[PDB]
Amino acid sequence: TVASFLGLLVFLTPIAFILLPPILWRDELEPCGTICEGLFISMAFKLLILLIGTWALFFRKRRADMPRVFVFRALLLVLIFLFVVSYWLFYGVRILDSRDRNYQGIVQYAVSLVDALLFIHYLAIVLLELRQLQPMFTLQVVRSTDGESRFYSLGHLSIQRAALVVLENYYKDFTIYNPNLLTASKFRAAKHMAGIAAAARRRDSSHNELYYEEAEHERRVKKRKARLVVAVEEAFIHIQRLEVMDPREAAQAIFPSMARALQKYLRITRQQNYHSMESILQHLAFCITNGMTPKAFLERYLSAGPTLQYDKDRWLSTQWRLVSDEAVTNGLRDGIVFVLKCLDFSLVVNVKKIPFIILSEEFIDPKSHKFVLRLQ
Amino acid sequence: TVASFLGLLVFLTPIAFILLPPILWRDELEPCGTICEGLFISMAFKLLILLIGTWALFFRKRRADMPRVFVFRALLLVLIFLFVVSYWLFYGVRILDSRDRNYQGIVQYAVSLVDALLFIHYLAIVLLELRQLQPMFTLQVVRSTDGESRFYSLGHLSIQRAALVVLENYYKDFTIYNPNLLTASKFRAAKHMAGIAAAARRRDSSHNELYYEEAEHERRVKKRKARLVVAVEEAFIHIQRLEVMDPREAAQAIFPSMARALQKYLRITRQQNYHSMESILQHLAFCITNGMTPKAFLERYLSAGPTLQYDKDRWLSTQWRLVSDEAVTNGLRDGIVFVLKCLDFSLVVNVKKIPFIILSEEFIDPKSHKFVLRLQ
Amino acid sequence: TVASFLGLLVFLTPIAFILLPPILWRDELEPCGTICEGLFISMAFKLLILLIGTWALFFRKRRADMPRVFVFRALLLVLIFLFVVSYWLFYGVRILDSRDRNYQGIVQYAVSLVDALLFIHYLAIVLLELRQLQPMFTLQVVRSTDGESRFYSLGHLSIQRAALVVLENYYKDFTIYNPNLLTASKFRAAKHMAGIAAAARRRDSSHNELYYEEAEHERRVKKRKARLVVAVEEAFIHIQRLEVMDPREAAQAIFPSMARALQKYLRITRQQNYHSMESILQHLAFCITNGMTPKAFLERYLSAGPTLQYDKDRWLSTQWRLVSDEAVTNGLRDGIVFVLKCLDFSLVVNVKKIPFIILSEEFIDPKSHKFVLRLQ
Repeated sequence: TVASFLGLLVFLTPIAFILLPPILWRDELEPCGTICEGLFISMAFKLLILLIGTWALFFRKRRADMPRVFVFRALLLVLIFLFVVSYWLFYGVRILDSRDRNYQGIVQYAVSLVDALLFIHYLAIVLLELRQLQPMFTLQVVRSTDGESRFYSLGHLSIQRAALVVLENYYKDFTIYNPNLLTASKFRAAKHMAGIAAAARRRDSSHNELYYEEAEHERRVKKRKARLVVAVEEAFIHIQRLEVMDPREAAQAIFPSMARALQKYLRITRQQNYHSMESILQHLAFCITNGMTPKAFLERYLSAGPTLQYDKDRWLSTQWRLVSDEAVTNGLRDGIVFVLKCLDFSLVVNVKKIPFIILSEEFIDPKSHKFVLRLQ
Repeated sequence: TVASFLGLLVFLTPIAFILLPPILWRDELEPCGTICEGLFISMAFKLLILLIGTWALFFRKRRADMPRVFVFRALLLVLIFLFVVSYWLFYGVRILDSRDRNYQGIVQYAVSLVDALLFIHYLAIVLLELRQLQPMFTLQVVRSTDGESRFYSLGHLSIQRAALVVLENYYKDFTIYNPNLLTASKFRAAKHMAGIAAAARRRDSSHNELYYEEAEHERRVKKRKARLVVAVEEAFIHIQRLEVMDPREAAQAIFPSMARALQKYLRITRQQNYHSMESILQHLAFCITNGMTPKAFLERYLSAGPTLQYDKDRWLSTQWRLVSDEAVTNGLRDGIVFVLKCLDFSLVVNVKKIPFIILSEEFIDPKSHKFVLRLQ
Repeated sequence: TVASFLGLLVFLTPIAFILLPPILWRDELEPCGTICEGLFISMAFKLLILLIGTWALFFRKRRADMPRVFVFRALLLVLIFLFVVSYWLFYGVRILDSRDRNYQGIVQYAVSLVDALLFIHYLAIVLLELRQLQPMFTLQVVRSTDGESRFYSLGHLSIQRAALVVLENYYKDFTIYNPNLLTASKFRAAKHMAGIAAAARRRDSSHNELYYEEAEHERRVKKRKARLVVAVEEAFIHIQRLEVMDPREAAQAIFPSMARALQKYLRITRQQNYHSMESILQHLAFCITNGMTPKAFLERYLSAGPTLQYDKDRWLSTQWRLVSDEAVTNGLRDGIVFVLKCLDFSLVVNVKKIPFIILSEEFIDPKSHKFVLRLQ
C-alpha cells in the first residue's frame, strides 16, 4: 500500500548499495574474493533477523485515534527518513559518482547500514514498549455517576497513552453504565425541589424513608432471585445429553419454562433493556452446548457485569472526549487531573506519584521464639 | 547435558574460528599488529555480554507441557542451526581449505558471527517476551459449576499460551472447587425428577423454600462465626511472648480450647475435607511465631480462599485438557471459544477484541466554573 | 553533577579516540578518503540512538532505598568501568604511543566501541527490566492485624525487589490501617483476662453477645448512611451551574446543611481522625467543579478506601523494616517467608511456586451436541 512500499524501499536499500557496482561498471572492480562473501552471508542473516522482528512487532493495525500528534512514532519516522536519505546522498555523491573501485568498502558500508537499521529497530521498541514498564505513577479513576473507582499503576506515559490505558481498563473492570439505576435519586431531588443549619436538625429526626425502601427492595430482589434459581434448575433438568435436536431447538424447548421468572428478575433489577430474547437464547444454547450448570447460566444475569459482556452497539467507543488543562502530549506528573467524558458520564482521573520507600533490616535471633504459658 | 553442550559449541564456534590459523599453519600468516587486537578485545566483551544475557533469560527449567509443537522456539532452533552450520561450511570450504593468508579477515568474520549471535538473542527475546505485551484481546473465563468469571487482557498469543496464562491466573484468582457446595442443587433437581407454560404459573405461587433456607443458613453461619471469633480470641489470650516452650507446643497448648468451635464452623460451611488437624497446627504455630492477631489467624478459615492456599495434593495440574475446534497453534482472534476441562469441571474461555477507540478534545474555559445559588 | 559527568566521559570517549590523530600528528596520517566517512556517519547515528535510549530509560531519579547493595546495577557499573578503562589502556599503550599511522583502524576501533556500548545498554535493560516479566512465583501478603490478604505474581526478583513490589501494591490494593477498628477486640480480651476443654463447653452455650452487637451495629451504620445520602442530595440540590461565586464559596455555602450527618457517620464508622474539615471542603469543591453526583461525592466516605487516597502525613513510607532469615540479595524460591514490619503492623509474605502444568487435547466431534428431550 503506502507503508509497505516504504518498508520495501528501506529493505531494498542495502541490497541496492550492493548490486550496482556489479551491474554498471564491472570492468573496473577489484576481486573481493573471500573477504566479501562472509560479509554477504552476515548481511543476509541480519536482514532475515530484521524482517522477522519487523513482522513480529510492527505488522499490525493501529488501535486508537489520539487527539494530537504522537511524539515517539514521529521521532522514529523522522529518524528513519534522515538516516535513509543521508545514506543515499553519501552513496550518490561519493561512491557512485567517483566510482570507488574497492568493492570491499561498499560491502562494509552496506553491512554498517544493516547494523544501524537493527539498532533503529531496537530504539523503536525501547521508545514504544519498554519505557512504560516500570511503575512511576498511580492513577485514580472515578466514574462520576455511581462513584465506582479503581486504582492503576503506570510508568512514563503521555496523557494520551495514559487515557488509552484507562479506556482499555474501563471495558474490563468497571460495570456497565445503567442510567435507570440513577433516576430514583434525581426524582427524589426534584421532589425536594417542590418545597439551612436549623433545617438540617429537623431532617435527621424525621423518619428516614431510604433505609426501609432499601431493605424492602433487597428482600424483593432476593425473593425474585430465589424463584429464578428454582425455575432455571427445573428448566435445565428437562433435557438429556443422549427426538434428536440441535442446541438451538433445545434452548427453544426449555426456554418457556424459565422465561417469565427471568423477565420479572430483569425488571426488578432494571436490566430489561440490555437483554433481548435472542441474546438469552444464544447464551442459553451456548451454556447448553458447553455443558454448564444452571448457576453458570445465571451468573451473566444475577450481577450487573462489566461493560464488554454486552452487545457491541450498547457500549460505545467512537465518542470519548479528553478534557485536560495542559497539553495532552506532556508526560504524567504528580497532581494533575484529566477527565474522559463519554456521552452521559465522565471518568475523572487524578495521578499521584509512588513514594520514595526506604527499607532497612532487623536481625531477629530465631531461638527467641521460645516462650511461656503465663497468663498474658 | 544436551542443551548445555550445544550452547558450549555455539559459544566456542567464534573462538575456534579465531584459533585455528595460529595453530595449524602459523608460518604463512601476515602480521595483524594493532588492527587485530582491538577486534579481539571487542569480541571478548561481546561474548561476555552474550553469556550474561543468555544466563539471564534462558538458563531456566521449562514450565509447561503444551499439546502441539511450540512454533517460535522451533523457529529459533532452526535459525540457530542453519546459521551455525552455514558459518562452519563457509569456514571449511573457503577459509580453511584455501588457507586464506590474511588473518584480519578471519578475525572480522568471527566478530560478524558474534554480532549476528547477539542479534539472534535479541530476536529470541522479541519473539518470546515482547510481542505478548500490548493488549489486543480480552478473555472471559467462566468456571462451569458455580459460574464464577474473570476477565483478562492478552496480546498476540497462541491458544496454547493463552490457555497457559488462564491456568496461571486460575490458581491465583478463582476460589477452590468445592464439590460439596453443589450437591444441594443436584439433590433438588433429582427430587423434582420424582414427579410446561401452565405448570410454570403454578410454581411461582407455591411458597419458595429456597429463600427461607438461605436466610436460615446465613443466620447459622453468622452464629458459628461469632462463636469461633470468641473462642479464638480467648484461646490466643492464654500465652505471653516472654515453662519455656517452642511455638509448636504453644499451638498444642492453646488448640484444645478452640478446636470444637472451629470443627463446627468447618462443618457448617462445608470445608472439613480441606483442613486436617496437622494443617491447622502448622498454620497456628506460623501465626504464633510471626505475631498475628486472631482475626489474621481466622481469615484463612472464614472465607473459601483461592486454590493455591491449600495442600499440593488437593489442587492438581497434571490433568488439564484443551478442547478447541481449530488448531491450538493458531493465534487468538475475535469470537473463538476454547474449553479447559479439569477432572470434574471446566473453564469456558471466549475471546473478544478490544475496540477501536476514538478520542477527541474539549476546550473548557476554567472561569466558567463560577455559578450561583439559585434553586436548581 | 557526578553521574552526568561520567556519562559525558563515556559519551566523549569514542569521539576522543577519533579526534586525537587529526590534532596531534597530522603530518603522518594516510588519507582515509571514502572509507572513513561512512564509518563517521554510522558512528554518529549510533551515538544518537545511544543518547536517545539512555535518556529514555536511565535519566530518572531513584525510587527506593534498599537494605543491602543492589547486585545488578553494581555489576553494570563494574562492567562499564572495566570496559572503558580497558579501551583507554589499549588506546594509550598501542595506538597513541606507537602512533599507528592507519587512521582507518582507529575509526573502526571507535565504531567497535560504540557497538559494544550499545550492547552494554541492551544488557542493562535485560538485567533490569526483562528478567522479572515471566511469572515464576506467587506471593501471599497478609496484614497481621485484620487479616486482609492478596496474592501477586512475580518473576526472578531478589527479596529486596519483591519487597519493593509488595510495598508498591500495598498503597494501591490494601485499605488503610485503622487502629480504632481493633480496640473492640483487645478490650474484650482484657475483659476476659479479669477472670480448658471443660470450660470450652460452657462457653458455646452461654449467649453470644458478639452476633447481636454486630447486627445492631450494622443497623446503626445503615441508618446513618441513609440519612447521610438524604442530607448530601438535599445539599447538592441548592446550587445551579449558571450572586456569582467560585466553587470554594459554593462548597462553603452548601456544607453546613450536610455537616452534622457526615460527622455522625464518620463517628459511627470510626473515620473521624482521617478527614478534617478542610479536606472535606477541598473534595467538595473538587466534585462541584468536575460535575459529579452526590453518590460520587460520598463514595470517598462510605467505604474505608485504600491507603493512598488520604493525606501524605497519614500514610508513611520512610520506616519499613525487612525481617528475613537469609540474605535479602538472594532470589526468590519456594517456601520462604519474609516480614515487612511497619510502625504498628506487619505484612507477612510467603512465596509459593507456580506449578508445572501439563496440557493435553480432546477431539470432540461438533455434531455430538445433538440430543433429546427425555426426562433427565
